[PDB]
Amino acid sequence: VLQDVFLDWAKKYGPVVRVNVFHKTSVIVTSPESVKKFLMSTKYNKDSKMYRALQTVFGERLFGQGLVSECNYERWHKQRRVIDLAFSRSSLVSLMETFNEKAEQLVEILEAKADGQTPVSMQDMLTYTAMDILAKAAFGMETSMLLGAQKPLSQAVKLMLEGITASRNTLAKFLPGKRKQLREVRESIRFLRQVGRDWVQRRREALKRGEEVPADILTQILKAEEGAQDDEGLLDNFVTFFIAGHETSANHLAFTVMELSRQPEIVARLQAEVDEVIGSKRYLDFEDLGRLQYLSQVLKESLRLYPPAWGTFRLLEEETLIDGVRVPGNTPLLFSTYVMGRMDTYFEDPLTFNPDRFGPGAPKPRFTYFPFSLGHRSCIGQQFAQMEVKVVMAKLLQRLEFRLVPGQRFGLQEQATLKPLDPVLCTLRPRGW
Ligand code: HEM
Ligand SMILES: CC(C)CCC[C@@H](C)[C@H]1CC[C@H]2[C@@H]3CC=C4C[C@@H](OS(=O)(=O)O)CC[C@]4(C)[C@H]3CC[C@]12C
Repeated sequence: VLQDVFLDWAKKYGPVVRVNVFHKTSVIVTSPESVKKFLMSTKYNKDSKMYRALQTVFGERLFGQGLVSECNYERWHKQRRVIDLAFSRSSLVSLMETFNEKAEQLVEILEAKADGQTPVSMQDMLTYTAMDILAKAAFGMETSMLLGAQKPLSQAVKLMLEGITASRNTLAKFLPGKRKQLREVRESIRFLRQVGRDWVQRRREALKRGEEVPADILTQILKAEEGAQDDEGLLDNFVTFFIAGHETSANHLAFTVMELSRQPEIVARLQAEVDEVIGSKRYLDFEDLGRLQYLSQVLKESLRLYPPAWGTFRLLEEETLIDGVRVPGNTPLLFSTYVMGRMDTYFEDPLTFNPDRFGPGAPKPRFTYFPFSLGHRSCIGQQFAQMEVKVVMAKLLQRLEFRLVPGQRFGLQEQATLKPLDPVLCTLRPRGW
């Protein structure tokens, strides 16, 4: 686990460490003051030379110049301003029905298997859940993965994210069947962009027949592409949203369930809170979410130890002194919430999963914790995701208990994002016996 090697190095060699595992020499920077300086100013922008790995994968255009991978400030800001409209408080409030719907479908599907005996991959079920939410919420589409459909589509995502991590030259070293990987990954990326054309087409047709579709992310990514010569920019945003809008939430759900399977005390307390704030309501209202304070803590603590988005890069344009170390200009700086969250200098007993760290009255972590990143390039979807995941967790806590199958490991793996090494295979029982 490469991130653990970074952690080791940050601990042993200081807040600024030169690394060589990527195609360009980079430096990992782990003091909270440098985080503040570089992430909190629009003077510092993403390094396009690192972001090319998302832009294009094995030669095949993927994220392109969409909202995540465009690094130029002006070009980024023009699109960010348009797309922000799909994330207003009212927009998000109007997604509650979709969150509630898909979370309820997941729960019923799990309860149907809850005989303490049938193994279910919670990683897969949570990815199906997150994908059906995103497709419906952002694009008006029903993927129905919870109901067994669109398997090829989640496959294609897995292949291409594997591809991104595999592209690392120091890792993309010397094995034989790198040829098959290339074709499968290229083919997956083309598949996904074609899905995109189909879905955009659907929307365009609806509009031509005079339907009034409520404005969603799709509306705004179309709006951001008005004067375009072709649809490539549009499809870059489709891919951006499709992936960024479900993969990280699915990873974060899967980590949280995996970790809770060994935290019976925390679980009991989550269950009490659920019963208390939502009782036996079937659906959550938006006001309910704010009261799931303890669940909120658990989710936060889950992101400290297990941040799916584990790093971000900024271009250091000119030679500069950083925590005492001279860093050459034109150097990619890596900031890692994964690393900092596991340093005992920033967190006491860092490997202990302790939700009280985010308890009320506790001081907020100060530039040592950023699972949605910070500053102008922080996650546009943070509130959407925090809503989404509390809805899913609250529903599960209300109705089900999980036992991890013996032999399942607690480890992580990097496939672009971090996610559980194992599929979080569980057996399930209805809550209470
Ligand atoms: C728990 C889930 C999520 C986590 C941990 C997460 C994390 C973050 C982080 C750390 C970045 C990267 C910034 C970089 O390259 O350094 C990112 C940006 C972004 N995320 Fe999220 N994200 C999540 C959910 C979502 C959701 C639900 C959506 C969309 C509905 C979304 C959309 C995006 C987009 C479009 C960007 C690029 C924003 C910009 O640069 O203006 N994310 N996110
Ligand atoms: C887009 C959404 C899902 C958020 C993604 C957030 C993380 C997971 C992204 C942001 C920055 C991304 C990388 C950029 C650049 C690289 C270099 C590349 O190796 S290299 O040989 O091409 O230098 C390996 C993948 C890696 C580390 C990335 C993994 C994935 C990465 C950390």
